[PDB]
Amino acid sequence: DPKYSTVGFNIENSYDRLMKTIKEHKLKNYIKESVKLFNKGLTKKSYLGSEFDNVELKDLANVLSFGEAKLGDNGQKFNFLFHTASSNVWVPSIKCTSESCESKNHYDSSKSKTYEKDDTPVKLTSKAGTISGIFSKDLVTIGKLSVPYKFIEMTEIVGFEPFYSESDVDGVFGLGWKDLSIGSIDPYIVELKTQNKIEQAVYSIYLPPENKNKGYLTIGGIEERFFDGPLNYEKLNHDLMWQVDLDVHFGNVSSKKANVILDSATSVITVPTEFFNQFVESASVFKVPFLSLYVTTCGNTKLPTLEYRSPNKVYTLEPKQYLEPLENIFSALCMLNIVPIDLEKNTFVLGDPFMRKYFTVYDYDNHTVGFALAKNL
Amino acid sequence: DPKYSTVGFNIENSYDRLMKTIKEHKLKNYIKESVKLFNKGLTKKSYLGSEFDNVELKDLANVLSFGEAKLGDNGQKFNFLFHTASSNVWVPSIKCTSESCESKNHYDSSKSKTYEKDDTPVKLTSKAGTISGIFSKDLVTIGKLSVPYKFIEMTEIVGFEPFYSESDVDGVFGLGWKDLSIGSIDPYIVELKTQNKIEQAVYSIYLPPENKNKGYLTIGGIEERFFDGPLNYEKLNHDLMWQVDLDVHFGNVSSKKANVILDSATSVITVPTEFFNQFVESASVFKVPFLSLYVTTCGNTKLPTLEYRSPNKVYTLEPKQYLEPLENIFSALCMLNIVPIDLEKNTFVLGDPFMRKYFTVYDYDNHTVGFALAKNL
Repeated sequence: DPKYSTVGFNIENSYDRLMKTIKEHKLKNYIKESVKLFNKGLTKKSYLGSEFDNVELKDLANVLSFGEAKLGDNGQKFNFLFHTASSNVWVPSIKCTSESCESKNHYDSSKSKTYEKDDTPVKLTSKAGTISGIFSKDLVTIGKLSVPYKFIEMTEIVGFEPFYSESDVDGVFGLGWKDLSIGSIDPYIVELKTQNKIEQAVYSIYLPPENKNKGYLTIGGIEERFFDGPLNYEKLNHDLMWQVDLDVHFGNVSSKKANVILDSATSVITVPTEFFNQFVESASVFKVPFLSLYVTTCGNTKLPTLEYRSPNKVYTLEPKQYLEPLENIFSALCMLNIVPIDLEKNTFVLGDPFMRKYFTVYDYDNHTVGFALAKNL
Repeated sequence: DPKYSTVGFNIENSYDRLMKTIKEHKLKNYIKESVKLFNKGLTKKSYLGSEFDNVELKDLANVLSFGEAKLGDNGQKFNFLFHTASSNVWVPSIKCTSESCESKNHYDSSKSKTYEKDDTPVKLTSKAGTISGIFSKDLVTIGKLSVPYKFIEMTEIVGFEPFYSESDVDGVFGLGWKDLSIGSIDPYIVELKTQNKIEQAVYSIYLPPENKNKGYLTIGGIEERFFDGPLNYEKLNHDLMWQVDLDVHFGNVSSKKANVILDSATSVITVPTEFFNQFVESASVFKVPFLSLYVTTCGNTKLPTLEYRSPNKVYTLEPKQYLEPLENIFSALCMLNIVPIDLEKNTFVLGDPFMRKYFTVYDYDNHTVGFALAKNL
C-alpha cells in the first residue's frame, strides 16, 4: 500500500546456515548429548572460554537480497545484495572475462538507449577478493523510483568464492556512505532527492518480528504504519558510517562511550571479547565444544536486559529478542544471538536481533539515525 | 595344583568403574557422538590438553581382594585388599567404636587360644583418612601357610568413605616393605621364611591375560608353569620400594634413568604429564571433553611399542596390551590404559596392563624384582 516507495527483500540468516551445517555434518545428537551433560552438570570445566576466532565480522553477515531492481531504458534485471556501509552500486559487465561472472546477469551498455559512457576505471582490492571495472551511467530503477545514477560495471571478479558462485546474487547495492570514486558520487538515495524523485534523502529498514527471512526497505520518507510510539534520533559520531555514541550495560558488565554501528545485515549483536566473557561467566550459558555456539534454557532467569544508553534515550533488548529457539534439537533450548568479536576499540554492532525490535531510519540529509518500536505485521 | 602355595584374588578394575559411571550418568551416546565428531574431524581444537588432575594416584587404584585369610586358633575370617607398598596387615578390632567398622568382620583377641598381647599403640594419619589401633600377635594363615605374625587391630577408623562402607573389604594385607612399627616387624612373607614355613622370602603375581577380574599370588618359590622363557631380575633402586631404574621410550618420546615402580594394584601405566603430551600429540588420540578419557581406533597404525630398557633387558608393551576395547560403546573403539601423572621427578608406574604381559616376582631376600612372559591359562 504505502505512500512512500517500499521494497521487500529476502534474508538468509545465521540460523538457516547453522541448521544447514547441522544437517551436513549430522550434529543434532552431539549437541543434544552435550547439552544433557551440561544439565547434569558434568562440565565443571569452563574456558569455554574457547578462543574461536571462527568469528571474523564477515562470518556473521546475512545476505539481504532482492531482484526487482533494473538498469537502463530496456530494464535489465539484477539480483543485488544490500550492503549498509557502501555508497555505490555494482553489477557484472557483459565484458566480464572471469568464470564467476558466467552464470550471472550482465550489464550491456550497447543495449540501453539511456546509457552514458563514463569509462573511469575502478579497482576494489580486498581480503576475500578483488574486483576491477569501470563507472557507467544509466537509469537505475527501484521499481516506483528511477534516476540516472553512476554505477560500477565489473570486468574482472576474482575471489569471494564459494559464496558468489553458489549465490543467485549478481551485484551489490549500496545503502551506505563510502563512495569508491573520487568524483563525489552521492548515494543512490541522495541522488534521487537531488533529482527531486523523492522529498528527503532518507530510508528505513523494517524487519518483521515473525518472519526472519524478510525485510522491507522504504525510501524517501517515514512510513508511520511500521511502528508504535515516537521516533528518536541519534546523531552520527562519523561522517561516513551509520555509527553512534552510546553507553552499553549487560547486567553489571558495562562500557561507556562505545561506538555502536547499525548494520541490519549483521546476523547478531556483537560485543568485545572481554565484555562477552564477563557477561557469560556464571550466566548459565553453555559453549558447545568445537562449535561457535552458545546455548541455554530459553526460560533462563539469570539473563539480563541489554541496554544501549544515550543522553536522552535507552534502547533495550530482553532475552527473547536475543535468543533463538532450537526446539527441533532440544526442548526449551535456545541459542545466544550474541557473538564476541573485537573490532576497533570499544566497538559494538547492532544486527538483525536489534532491528526485529526497533524499526530504524537512516537519514543522509540530517546525519542522524532514528529508532522506534516496530509493529508486528 | 601348585607345589608352592597359591591364592586367587578378585580385582575391581578401571574399566568396570568407568562402565559404572557411564551407566550412572547415561554417557554412552555422548561418547559415541563425540567420537563421530572427531572422526569427521571437526575437533581441530586440541588442548586436549585438558589439565584434569582428576588424577591423583589413588583415583587409579584397583582393589585386589581376597577372603580366605584367617586370624588365630579359631580362624577368624577377613576380606583383605592387597597393598604392594606396606609391610603390615591391618584388621578391624572388636573394640572399634566408629560406624565404618559396624558392618565389618572383627578381631576378638579374647576368642583366640593363640593370641598374644603386644598392645603397642599405632596411628596412621593420611590424606583420605586416619586410623588408630594397636599391635596384636596371633596366628595369620593363608590357607596352606600359617605363622604367628604381629599385625594391627584397628580401634578408630575415620575417613576412606565412601569406599570403605560400600566395599565388602575389612582390612589391608601388606605385600610391601614399609613397616609402621619401629620394632622392625618384617613382612608377613619374610616372617614365614624366618619361621621356616617356606624356603625363600619371595612371591609372584600372575595376572591372567583373559580374565581381568582375577589375579594369583604365589608365595615361597617360583611357579614355573605361569610363564614361558627366562626370568630376568632387576635390582631395586630403593631399600623399601618395589622400584627399579630404567630408560623409557614411547616412540621418539624418551626419558633416561627413570624411576619405575611395580604396582599391579595400579590400573594403568603412568607417565609424567609432559611426557604424555609429547606422546599423544598427533598420535591420533582423542580426549573426550569433560572426561578423564583418551580414546582411539583399536587398529591405530601410529601407536608405538612402549619400551622399558635396562642395561641387559628391555620390557615392551604393544598397543594391544595398553588399549582396552570399548566395543559396547562404539565399534573398533578403544581406550588408552595410560594416564598422565607427575609423582616424584622422573617417576613412572607399571600397573595392571604391564603385568597382564609380564609375570612378576618380588624378592625380599635378594632385593630384586623378576620379569617373565606370562602364559595364557
